[PDB]
Amino acid sequence: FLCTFTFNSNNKEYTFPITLSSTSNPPHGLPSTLRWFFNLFQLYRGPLDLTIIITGATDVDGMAWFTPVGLAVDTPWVEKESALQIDYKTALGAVRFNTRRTGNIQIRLPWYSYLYAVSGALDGLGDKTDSTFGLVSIQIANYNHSDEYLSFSCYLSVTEQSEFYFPRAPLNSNAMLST
Amino acid sequence: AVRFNTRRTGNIQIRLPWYSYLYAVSGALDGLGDKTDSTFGLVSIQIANYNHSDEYLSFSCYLSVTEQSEFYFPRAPLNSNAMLST
Amino acid sequence: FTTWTSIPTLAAQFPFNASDSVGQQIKVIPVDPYFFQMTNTNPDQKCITALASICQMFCFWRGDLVFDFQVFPTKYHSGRLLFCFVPGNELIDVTGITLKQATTAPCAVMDIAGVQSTLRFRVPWISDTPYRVNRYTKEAHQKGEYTAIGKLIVYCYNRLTSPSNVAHHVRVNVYLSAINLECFAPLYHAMDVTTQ
Amino acid sequence: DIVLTQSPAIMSASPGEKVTMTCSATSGLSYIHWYQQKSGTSPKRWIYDTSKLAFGAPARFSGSGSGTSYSLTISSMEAEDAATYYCQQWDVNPYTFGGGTKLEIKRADAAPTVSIFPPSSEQLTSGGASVVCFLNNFYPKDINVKWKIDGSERQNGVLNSWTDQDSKDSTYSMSSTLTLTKDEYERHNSYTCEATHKTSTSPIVKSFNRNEC
Amino acid sequence: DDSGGFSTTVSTEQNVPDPQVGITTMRMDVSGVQAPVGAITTIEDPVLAKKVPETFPELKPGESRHTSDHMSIYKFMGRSH
Amino acid sequence: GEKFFLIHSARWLTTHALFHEVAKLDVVKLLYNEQFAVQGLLRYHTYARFGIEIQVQINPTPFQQGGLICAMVPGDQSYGSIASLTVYPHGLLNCNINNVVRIKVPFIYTRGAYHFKDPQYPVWELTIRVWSELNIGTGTSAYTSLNVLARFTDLELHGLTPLS
Amino acid sequence: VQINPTPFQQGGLICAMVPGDQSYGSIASLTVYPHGLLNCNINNVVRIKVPFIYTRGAYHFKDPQYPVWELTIRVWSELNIGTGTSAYTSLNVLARFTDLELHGLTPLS
Amino acid sequence: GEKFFLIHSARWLTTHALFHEVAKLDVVKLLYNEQFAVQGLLRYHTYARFGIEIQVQINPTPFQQGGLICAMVPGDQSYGSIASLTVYPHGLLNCNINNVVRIKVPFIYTRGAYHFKDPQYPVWELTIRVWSELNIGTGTSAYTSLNVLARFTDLELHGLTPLS
Amino acid sequence: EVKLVESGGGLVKPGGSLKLSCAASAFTITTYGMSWVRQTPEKRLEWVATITAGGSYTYYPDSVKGRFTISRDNAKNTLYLQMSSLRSGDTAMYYCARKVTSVAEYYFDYWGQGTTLTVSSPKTTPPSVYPLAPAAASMVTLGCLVKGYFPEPVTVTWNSGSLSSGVHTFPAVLQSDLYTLSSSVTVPSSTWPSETVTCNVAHPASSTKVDKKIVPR
Amino acid sequence: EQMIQSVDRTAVTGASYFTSVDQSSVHTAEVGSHQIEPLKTSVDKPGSKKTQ
Repeated sequence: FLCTFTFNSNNKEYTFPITLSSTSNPPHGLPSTLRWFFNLFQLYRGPLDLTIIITGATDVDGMAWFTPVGLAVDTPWVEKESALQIDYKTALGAVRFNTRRTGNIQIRLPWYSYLYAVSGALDGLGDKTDSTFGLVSIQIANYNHSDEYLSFSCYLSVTEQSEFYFPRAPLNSNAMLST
Repeated sequence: AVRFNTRRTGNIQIRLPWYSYLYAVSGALDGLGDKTDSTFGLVSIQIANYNHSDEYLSFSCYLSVTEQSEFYFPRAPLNSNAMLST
Repeated sequence: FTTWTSIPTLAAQFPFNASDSVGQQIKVIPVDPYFFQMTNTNPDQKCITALASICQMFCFWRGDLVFDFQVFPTKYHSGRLLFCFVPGNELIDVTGITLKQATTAPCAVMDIAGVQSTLRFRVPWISDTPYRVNRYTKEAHQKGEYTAIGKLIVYCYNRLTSPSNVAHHVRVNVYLSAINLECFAPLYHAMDVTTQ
Repeated sequence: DIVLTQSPAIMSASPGEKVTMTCSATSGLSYIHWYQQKSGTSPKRWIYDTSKLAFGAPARFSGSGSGTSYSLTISSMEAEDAATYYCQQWDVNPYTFGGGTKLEIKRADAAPTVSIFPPSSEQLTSGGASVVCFLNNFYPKDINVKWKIDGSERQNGVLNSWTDQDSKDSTYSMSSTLTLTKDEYERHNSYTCEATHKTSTSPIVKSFNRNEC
Repeated sequence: DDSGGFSTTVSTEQNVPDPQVGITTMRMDVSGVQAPVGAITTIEDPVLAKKVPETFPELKPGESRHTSDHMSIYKFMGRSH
Repeated sequence: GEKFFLIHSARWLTTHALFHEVAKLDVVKLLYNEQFAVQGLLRYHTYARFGIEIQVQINPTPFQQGGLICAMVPGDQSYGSIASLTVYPHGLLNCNINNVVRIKVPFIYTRGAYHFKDPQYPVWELTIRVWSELNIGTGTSAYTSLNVLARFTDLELHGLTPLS
Repeated sequence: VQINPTPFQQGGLICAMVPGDQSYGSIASLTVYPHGLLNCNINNVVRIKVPFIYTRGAYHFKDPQYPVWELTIRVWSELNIGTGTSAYTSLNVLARFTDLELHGLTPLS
Repeated sequence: GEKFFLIHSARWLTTHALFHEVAKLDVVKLLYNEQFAVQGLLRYHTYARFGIEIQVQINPTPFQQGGLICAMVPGDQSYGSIASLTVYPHGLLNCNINNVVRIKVPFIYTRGAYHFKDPQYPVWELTIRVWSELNIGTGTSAYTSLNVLARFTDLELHGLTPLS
Repeated sequence: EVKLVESGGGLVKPGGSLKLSCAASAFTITTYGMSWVRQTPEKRLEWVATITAGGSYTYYPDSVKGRFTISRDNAKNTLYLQMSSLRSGDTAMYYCARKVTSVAEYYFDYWGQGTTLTVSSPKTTPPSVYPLAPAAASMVTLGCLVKGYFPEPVTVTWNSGSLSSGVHTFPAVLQSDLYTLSSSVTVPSSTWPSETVTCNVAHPASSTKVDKKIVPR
Repeated sequence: EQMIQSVDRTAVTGASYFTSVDQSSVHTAEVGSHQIEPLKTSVDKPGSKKTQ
């Protein structure tokens, strides 16, 4: 598990980052398994697997895209109207689907980073800068229909292209928490 | 886990892998070992987006053997008072 | 995951006082990879062993364990200990065993004095079932499912002789390392502190 | 189920001499323990199996013996040993202890102190009388005080409240209380407690009267 | 070893029966320019207690001058008592 | 640790009906007893792995008639058929021909080693049922004995314990 | 790291090398790190050689994002004394660089 | 049946005089006890033939001084000399150098096999006497421990018995 | 330091019940099995109860077999002795006891203070205190006659306990269904009858406090 | 015959001019290696005596 979110009104674009820090307590951070796993090793350099699941109302349009760090993007973990446009979102790379055809997307998360490698456990001002490596953000449309919930899921898994560095002492019993 | 929708396909053919710490399970037992040395798996389903206009929602569960298992020590069959159906 | 497990990490702590009787039980240890009890007040944290975090993400475990009892005496302390291995489960009346009845079970003698501290005591797989389950996910006890393949008892095999200008206690640390370890069927469970 | 007895019952020993008691089993016993009941507190870590003392026990003591009869031999008698010991076996189901040896301090002979008082005026309004002979600051404890009540000898209703040997001046104390009825009290005059000390050949007669004052 | 009691050192053969025949005979210097190694030793270790005893530069006393031998039980307790 | 041990002594009578279970016992538990030499090896060693050797000797007089059954059952007689017991490795008895049979069965158990202090279920259960009724006339004796000689085969010992 | 205890004391220390910070690392699991222990019985000199563990390749002195290494020393066993034994023992850390590179000269100090 | 078994725990004190016998025990009889695994082999087998392995470990503080003796005596200390005990295979103790010795002696007995139920005489008798007095000053601890680890070597078993 | 502090006891009529307890500190009692050791007033102790680390093995002697019940809790680190069918033979002092393990037998290390259970059924009686006065020298032993109380704990206090060099507190003697003592003080002639010598007799069970002063009649 | 080797007491280590000799020594452990940078973030030569 990574995160989950719902919808309230029309075209409420959602934006969540992936932060490997242990200071960011869940739901706004790392949940159960990934909180322990992203603090066992010091540095990280490589991609990830993203499997999203769409469950709920029907006849809803949607679009998912990637945005690297060090660019202009909307507010993290806050569902609001997007200040961005269709030229900035589609020029970076995106997919297009419908919530009636398949309802699930298995997508890679490529390594778009200017720095060498990200590190999970940090403190100070470098924890919010030298840890993040990606951002997955979703905009919806054709909302809504007759009253029914619309919840999205976001899961993560490691890929065979990444490596690991400098084995670290594991998390104590007061940090291994779930959502 | 898997993730689907009841409008796309409506059926799942899935294996049931052997996740057991003991050696082998045995069917016919009695005592406290029957509820411990027989079970080997659990299939469990959660639903959502329920409900719509009033219509039943029934699931079925079938089993069949695979070519990866074996058999041991041929036992006398069940008597006529045990071969019952639902 | 072998990099975190076989490195010796501290799991417990017991001293060796001089005001004890010959054969008195000091500390009983459930021998498992799930063993940790230390914590810290500042900061608010409960100290974990590197072996337990690897094994708390599995339904079953199988493999040997190596304890490392490092003492910190002076050069003038003496006496001996007995590291007996009492097998079975985690729930018997283990504190009724006579010291000469512990001589039937496998064990190891040790002198406190000398210039080598750590005795690497290895735990064999004494078990009735080949796969040993993570029962700590459940909250109800059940015969048949165990977590400990044995219980360690550090006996007071001899008393503590010492000079006057030092203290009357010798602290023994408990590291935790493992060999031939095997785990499958993953889960998620945050373990609790075993207060024995 | 078998009975552990102790052959010294009450022993009084001088400072600096050899003291030895015996817990005599009536069977073959392996390891017979011992205890120390100090006056007012509970027994603690004193002696285990036969010759293994505790850590806080003084190293001047000795214990030995094989088979039935065991002995806790004291090599140096001191002042802090005025206490009662026990002895225990660990081989049957019903673990019974010893009889108890009250070892005290033998100090030299000291004269008794007599302050014999009438009962209160409040007790005669209560219809009763307790003729108490105060007896303090003396060795030995073994004293046979008889009552000379108009030339008679009455040992009935003689209440003997016993403290032990005092831990400071090594002296004993005795209460010698005669419970009487009001009409029983108002019949006699001579109310005499007399001392039986091992140095006092004649008994010291210190009495009072009822008709006086 | 048939039993399985292992040790870090080696226990040698202690208290060897009949170390010497008591005839004083030949069987230069016993000690001399060669230094006495059995002058100082350690007696708690029976391995180093096996060292040859000397403290002085010596030589042979010589051959004994009685033909019979009076240091074995076969010819000492042979005279009846 | 491998020598024939008498574990039970019953007596098959004439008044027993058809398919009456003469003996119902545990072969492993009756070998766990103070009065045997296999107590001396199993008291310090907890884990156990063993095969089961069975020899059963009965003694009828030849003026009787009838037959018995001796099957070896893993676990329990929960829902097994009485008439289909010959699929099991069995040995029958007859008043005509023989009086000694033997059965060699392997270790049939859900696990590999055995725990003596708290078993989940009995490993083997020797069953003896009336295969034919024992009839007599006048003067023929109305009793015949029955004995079960059992022993372990291929024993392993692992994991010594300090407790009894 | 060199320390100097008197042999009438007892106790032990730990000397681990930590990248970044001691944010949520276990005190009891510090031996996974390249460490060196201290003892009042045997030794008083240890040495640890660790490589450059950092999110980037070069280092900026004027505004660091986070500290690269953080040497930690924690009490591994309590230091006990009786009567007359001295109640202090010193501690010193001798550190140096290895395999230094220099790039991009600046005019400012 | 061949593993070091602690048989006695005494404590050598400072108040002991010269040539005082610290320990007086039977090595064979203390190994005959319920709390050992050698009870499990010797309970069914009556006859015994064995060699005696001895290891004795003591622990003095180095601010004491004195020495002990550890000889192995066949039968009894009837009329043997205290000053001539080094003819026996012994091992001495010192507060200067060492604290572990070992002694390996063979079976010295008038017969070949041994009877547990009624012995004629004890086979070996481990003796420990004060070789030098244990002196202390002020503040040095007035106790030091003593332990005897004994085991059998080259055991034979003959003639099984039904009784315990 | 270990404090195995008992709690409970009191006055139970014969045929009643009582549940004892012993608090514990400075160690975990989860290892060592505990024991109740009963002190009769005739100085004859008795070993009546012992249960091990778990709540399974109980070792009951011949006497209390079927009368009492021992219980423990490893998390709360206290003790429990559920008693029933009480009589005069169990009218005695109780002690919680820790059992430790020696090489061939077992052994007791640390014992508690003690709780009083008197199994008898008279009424609860507050004490009656009577001064003692003569009808001379530089040392006159005075006294108060604390007569008539059944509950055993009582405390005589002499001027807030300030005269303790000569306070000879004599123990209670059971007589005519009443425990009766005669507390005494040794007060010199310079203080008595010139100053205040008053016995503060306090009784915790019946909740009474009696103040009596010796004056010469 | 087995022999457990122990730690050396004397050690002559240090720098060019700063010279230290210790009586209580320990083995200097070493992990990893001095890593070079293939995608060079500095195309010129490093600071040296010859260019400064």
